[PDB]
Amino acid sequence: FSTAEAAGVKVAAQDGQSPISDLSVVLRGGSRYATVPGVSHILEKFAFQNTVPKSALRFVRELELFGGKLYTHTTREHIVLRTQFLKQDLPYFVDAFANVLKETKFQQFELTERVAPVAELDLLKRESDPAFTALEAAHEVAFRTGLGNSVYAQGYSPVTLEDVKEFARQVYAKQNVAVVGNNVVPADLQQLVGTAFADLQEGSKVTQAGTTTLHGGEARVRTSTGNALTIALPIAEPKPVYHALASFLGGPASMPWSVGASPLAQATVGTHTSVKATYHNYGDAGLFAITIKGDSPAEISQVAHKAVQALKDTGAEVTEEQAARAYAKSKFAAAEAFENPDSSASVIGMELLSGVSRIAPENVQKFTPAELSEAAAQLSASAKPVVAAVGQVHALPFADEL
Amino acid sequence: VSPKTRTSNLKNGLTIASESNPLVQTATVGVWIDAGSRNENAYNNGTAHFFEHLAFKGTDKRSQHQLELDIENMGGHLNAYTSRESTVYYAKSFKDDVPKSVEILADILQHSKLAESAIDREREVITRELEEVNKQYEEVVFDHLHATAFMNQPLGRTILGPRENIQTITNTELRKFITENYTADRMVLVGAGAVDHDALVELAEKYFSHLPSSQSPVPLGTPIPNFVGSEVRLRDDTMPVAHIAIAVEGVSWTSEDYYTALVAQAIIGNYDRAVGTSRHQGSRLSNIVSENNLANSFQSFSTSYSDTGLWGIYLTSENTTQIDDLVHFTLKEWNRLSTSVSNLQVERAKSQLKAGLLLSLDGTTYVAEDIGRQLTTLGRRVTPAEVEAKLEAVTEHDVRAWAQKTLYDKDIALVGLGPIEGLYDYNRIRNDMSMMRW
Amino acid sequence: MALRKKNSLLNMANSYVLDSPQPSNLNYFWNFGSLLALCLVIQLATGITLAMHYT
Amino acid sequence: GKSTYKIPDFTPYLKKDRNTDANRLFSYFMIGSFGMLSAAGAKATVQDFLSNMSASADV
Amino acid sequence: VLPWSIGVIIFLLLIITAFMGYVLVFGQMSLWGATVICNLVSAIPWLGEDIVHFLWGGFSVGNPTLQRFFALHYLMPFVLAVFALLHLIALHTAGSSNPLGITSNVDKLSMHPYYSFKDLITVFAFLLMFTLFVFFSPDKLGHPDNYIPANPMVTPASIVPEWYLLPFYAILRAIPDKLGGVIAMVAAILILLILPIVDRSIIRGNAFKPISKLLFGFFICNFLLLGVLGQVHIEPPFIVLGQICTIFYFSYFLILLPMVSTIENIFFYIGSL
Amino acid sequence: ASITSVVKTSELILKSPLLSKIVVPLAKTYVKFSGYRQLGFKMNDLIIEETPNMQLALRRLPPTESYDRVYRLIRATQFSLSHKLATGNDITKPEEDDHYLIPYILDVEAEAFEKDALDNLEVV
Amino acid sequence: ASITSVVKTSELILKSPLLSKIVVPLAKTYVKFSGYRQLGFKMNDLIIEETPNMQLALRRLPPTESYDRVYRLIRATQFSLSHKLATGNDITKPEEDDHYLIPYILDVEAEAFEKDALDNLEVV
Ligand code: HEC
Ligand code: HEC
Ligand SMILES: CCCCCCCCCCCCO[C@@H]1O[C@H](CO)[C@@H](O[C@H]2O[C@H](CO)[C@@H](O)[C@H](O)[C@H]2O)[C@H](O)[C@H]1O
Ligand SMILES: CCCCCCCCCCCCO[C@@H]1O[C@H](CO)[C@@H](O[C@H]2O[C@H](CO)[C@@H](O)[C@H](O)[C@H]2O)[C@H](O)[C@H]1O
Repeated sequence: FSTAEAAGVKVAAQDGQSPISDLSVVLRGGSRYATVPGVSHILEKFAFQNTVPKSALRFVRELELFGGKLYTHTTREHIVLRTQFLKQDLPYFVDAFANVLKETKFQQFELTERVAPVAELDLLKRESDPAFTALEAAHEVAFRTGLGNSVYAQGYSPVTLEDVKEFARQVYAKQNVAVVGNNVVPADLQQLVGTAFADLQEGSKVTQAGTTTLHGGEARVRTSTGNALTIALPIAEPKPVYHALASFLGGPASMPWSVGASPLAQATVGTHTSVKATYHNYGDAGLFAITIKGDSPAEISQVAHKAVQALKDTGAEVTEEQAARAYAKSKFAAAEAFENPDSSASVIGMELLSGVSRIAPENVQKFTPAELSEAAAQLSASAKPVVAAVGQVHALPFADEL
Repeated sequence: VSPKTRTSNLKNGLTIASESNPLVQTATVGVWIDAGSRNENAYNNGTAHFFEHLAFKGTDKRSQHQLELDIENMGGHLNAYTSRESTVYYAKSFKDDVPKSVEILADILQHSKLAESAIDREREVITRELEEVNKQYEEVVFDHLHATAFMNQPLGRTILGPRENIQTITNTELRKFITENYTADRMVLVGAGAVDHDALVELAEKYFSHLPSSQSPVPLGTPIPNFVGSEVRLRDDTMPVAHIAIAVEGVSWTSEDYYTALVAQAIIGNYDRAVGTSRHQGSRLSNIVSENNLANSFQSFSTSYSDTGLWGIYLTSENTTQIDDLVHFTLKEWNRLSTSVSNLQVERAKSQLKAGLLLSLDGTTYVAEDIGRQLTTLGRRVTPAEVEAKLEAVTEHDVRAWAQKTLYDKDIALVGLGPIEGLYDYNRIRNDMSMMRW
Repeated sequence: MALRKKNSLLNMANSYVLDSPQPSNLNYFWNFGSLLALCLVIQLATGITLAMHYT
Repeated sequence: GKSTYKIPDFTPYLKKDRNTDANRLFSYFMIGSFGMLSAAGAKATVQDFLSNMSASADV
Repeated sequence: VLPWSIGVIIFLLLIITAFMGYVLVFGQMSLWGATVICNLVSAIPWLGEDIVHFLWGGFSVGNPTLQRFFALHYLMPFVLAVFALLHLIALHTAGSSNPLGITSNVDKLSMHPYYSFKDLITVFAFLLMFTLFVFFSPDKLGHPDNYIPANPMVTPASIVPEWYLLPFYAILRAIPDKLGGVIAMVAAILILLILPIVDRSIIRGNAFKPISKLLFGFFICNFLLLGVLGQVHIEPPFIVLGQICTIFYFSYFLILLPMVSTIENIFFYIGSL
Repeated sequence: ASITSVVKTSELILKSPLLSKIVVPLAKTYVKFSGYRQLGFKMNDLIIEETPNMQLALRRLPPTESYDRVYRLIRATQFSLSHKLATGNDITKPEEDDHYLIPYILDVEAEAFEKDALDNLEVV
Repeated sequence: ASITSVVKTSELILKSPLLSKIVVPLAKTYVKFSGYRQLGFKMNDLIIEETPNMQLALRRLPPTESYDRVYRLIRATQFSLSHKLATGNDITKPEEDDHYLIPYILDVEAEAFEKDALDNLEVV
């Protein structure tokens, strides 16, 4: 991805050999920047509504003539708006993104009838998975605000049209916009972005109101629709070793109808439970999480004990074999993330909008058994462990039990 | 313009097909087999699915545990699925982990233990799978749909097989199945992503050279299905959403009408209330359904097999007092493919498909699945230029002619699941397959 | 929504002669109702006609 | 008795040639014949009946 | 639109019912009216004459005609009552309109007791008018010729319909052609069916539309003039006047209402800016 | 007729100097003789609402505007049934006769008419 | 007549030795000739349910009993329309003809009749 600049907008493109181009606008407008709770989810869902040049309806009917597709999502860091189309139709898509950023009519009826209902269905679909709820709850405990803000709009805290219009006034600005083109000729994109995004405000860099503070604790989301438990450990200094540790501890199986050879996978034997270690770098803090879902609260509890033991055991000693297995699993994970268009866009988006140069999958560091065990030891000896339980919360573990 | 799909054979008759992409760092190699549940009889129905479980239960060299470790150490993953007509076993890995993955695949396919102890263990696992598919409503609906459309025929059997068979599958019949079916002339070794074709051909000569050939080598994608218009109702008043499928007999992979059926399907298209754009879609049925809140979703499908297909729509709705309207409106939109469609709808649908067929291929596993599917159903990979020409040849006249012979006044297979009290009886549904005004 | 259900007049017809939900096991002795309606129609048509010629 | 994917036996009733045009055509011939006689009977009924209104034999 | 359209058919049934009832007296007006009105059917091309003989049940209006009109006059009021009930059932979806032309959904009253007791006032007003005609002037609205027994030989001085059919008779006389005249006469009733289309106003009703109110006044008075011209002799200068009034009748539907309603739309918008 | 039609034609007239010079004073007198202000209505209260489009535009009014419309209709209905006219503050002054609904219905209709156009698009 | 009535009178007969000796064999043959078991019904499936009391008792059936009742009625309706009888396992055997509903309706009626009595109480 050749990084350049066109009329104050950072543009990154990589030409390829396919008939399919993906153009993604990455906005510095994720939930950690949200002025009011849920506004970044709402702004994402307000993309490709009525603009002054072109109605939502006309856009959709024309996008069907090109056979393009539209994908949007909100993270804690970004809003990503992606379009997938045939190579030749690039000018249309550039101009459509320009209309969205310059000329969205944020009309109250769109919010009431179109945007808000869809944002609510989006959330209900995600929450069908109790593990999603558990990991969301864990971020809320760990960070409180900023990273602790909910990503998604909730019913209890309503976003108004003034809220969304204000946030968009900050976000839709040259300083907060990056364009990423997969299988787009880089010289052609610079020319088009340079003409289309010339009239966009400059604005200023959107910032997190307040510094990231870490806290420990418990969250107990009582649902009737499945059981899960996250054990998170807030990290004050995000380091690349936690990727290797997440992949080492593992949890998912690498083979059908198997349990797996990872420590966390081996913790689930004899139970219909699944487990997954994940590490989330957010630049200035991180979260290392182990999430366990299952149907039985008794089995979840049983696994959760084994899971914390596994982390402590890792803090003791890692073998050379296990350290190499971690390097392999981690290189692979980095590669497939850079391939998946959703994650790809946000990776280069971070590079463009911040200045965190992307780590190529071929440059993923090999961590020795010493470095891995040291990282696991710091986690086992954290002053601020977080636990989010979801489901039959009366029967799930507590932080002081673990 | 995508890189060329290279294709080679071995001596035994194994096809090797590859499409390299120097932009990615991962590779998907795997084996596509022209064999699946359809190859069983009634006594060993469930064998193919049973084997898929045992393939990962240990080989003559590596034990179950060694297998697990070997794959974990590769870094990537292995995956498998058995359908009615097709079995796949693939391995996604890193670029330089391709020789390991080919070796593991060749091992689990040719040299599996199938130990009585593991047969006995999986026999419970698979028994439990019978009582948990129950939750996957779409799958429940489509499995009953095949059962009824192809009543007492091979395509009508499920993949899991009956409970009774699961209890009586022996290692002998497992062995017999994979010896008769997993032959070189029925198999394609596929690589997509960061693979060299010539490297993959060498790996095939190293691992898959001692594969048995079948006595009578037919071409890839070689097959008599007699559709039964019929209905299955699984009423469940406790469910909040009704799931309904309606299908007619569709087209096979090699039908002359294959593209005509795709264009017809695209005229009705899909709808989902949870997607933002769906309220704006051009499809007439989409507009009727969205304006009236008749459904949560619908998905048109055109499923093909070697000698038949099912073409139809799958609907989900919470509007339980207006199911009659939902079905009424849907069938009347089908009627118009026979009576009313013009260049307006046909050209719109063609435009949407010309991109759609190419868009779908957006990662190495999708590319591999495309190469594998096409090679095992058509015997060749169809280039985008040929596909563009086949689509361009579809006219409004072709769509009308096809609909009048396939849809108009034809028997349907109908499956309803959930609160379907308001779905009328077979006759009134089937009467909507024609228009008295035409 | 289907016209036969939407339009109030058509809906009254619909509710009696088309969508009307019936037990699925009525035997032929449930057919006298419609025969009585037929006799009543025949009597009306023939009766009105005889009235055109009767003094 | 238990599996709902095992369709009950319909062989006593299923026609082997069910998807053929000849099969449909036959049943439409029956429906059509019935419509034909109903049309011819209606015409005869209406013509004979309404003729009562034409000038009577005494006129 | 549906209660209105059914209404137009109720009005046609009433015309036929009352026409046939008038024949049953079998006085001179009964016979001669039946003769000339039934002869209009002879205008239907090709089969017209055959249809007339079929209606009459013979070669002229006589006993067969009288007996069949009795049977039909008995029946038609039942048909009329059914259609009257249908137009009400159709109306019940929207409810009654109101003299402001706005929604009433905001402020409803029970039909009883308020409209029940209000209907009593006009019932008693009606009964007073009824009483004055029935008891004190029973013959004022009638034609003396109907007290002469029907005589097919002697033709009365002037054969006119009952007063309520006179405007349609004037419209028929205005067109010189027989078939033309019949078409125009029927069109004068069926043209009511296009009001929903030709009225282009964004506002329902005339309470607030000064120009439409004036045009309505002229239309109503022209319909009364047509009525009067239906009973004059076919002589100058009433021949030309009949034609002008007929033109005005049709041009209300076809020209003036579409023009006036379009202009008032513009005046409401600009006038309130 | 559509509000769209009415609004477009009115704009053509207001543009032409000659046309406006002769039409605008007539329209003002027309409205004075109309006399809907004497029942405390605003012009837009009189537009026919029993239409899918108009129902949608009414739903999109801000709650305040909506509540006040309900009051005007009820008050006018009460004057009508009493055979009285508005007096004093109930009379709508020309400055209060604002087109509160026109923007809503024009947007509803814009979409409805775009939908009809796009349902007839022909790939070239 | 009320289920309560029927049940009380039956209990009077079953108490009297003489009465039971002559009535019980008749009742058994009556039921054999009745032939509801040949349609796979249980006796209680035939009780009239379009009464408030019976609606209440049916709502109080345990879900399993309720689901099975629905199946018996549907199956019997299909035999009726086909003019076939039950065969094999579909025939209700005398041991399966259990009074599943009687306890529920007797409780519903108990309360309904107590209510009527107490609505007519007179302080003495
Ligand atoms: C006028 C409309 C008319 C209607 C409607 C009518 N009828 Fe008649 N009916 C007549 C006339 C006229 C006669 C006498 C002429 C005759 O006997 O045929 C008559 C005669 C009869 C007779 C004696 C028949 C004879 O000649 O032996 C019977 C019985 C009878 N009607 C029964 C009925 C029944 C039952 C109905 C409806 C339920 C009915 N009618 C409806 C006009 C009518
Ligand atoms: C040509 C049209 C027409 C004719 C003729 C007609 N109606 Fe109406 N009628 C209507 C319409 C339209 C309405 C709805 C008017 C409204 O409330 O705004 C109506 C409403 C009514 C109502 C409701 C109360 C009212 O006066 O608004 C009654 C009662 C009524 N009609 C009775 C009859 C009867 C009885 C006849 C003749 C026997 C009849 N109508 C003939 C068109 C007609
Ligand atoms: C028999 C000849 C055909 C003409 C019809 C007979 C005329 C009698 C009709 C008027 C009597 C009122 O008829 C009444 O109408 C409404 C709607 O139409 C029906 O209402 C029924 O159907 C509608 C939809 O079909 C549902 O909203 C409703 O929940 C259901 O109860 C009543 O069940 C019926 O009793
Ligand atoms: C909208 C419907 C169309 C209008 C309907 C037309 C109404 C009546 C027109 C024909 C009535 C008289 O038409 C006449 O019918 C009678 C039978 O009824 C026929 O008469 C024929 O059959 C009768 C018995 O069936 C015999 O007595 C007679 O000897 C023989 O000629 C005539 O051949 C025909 O000319």
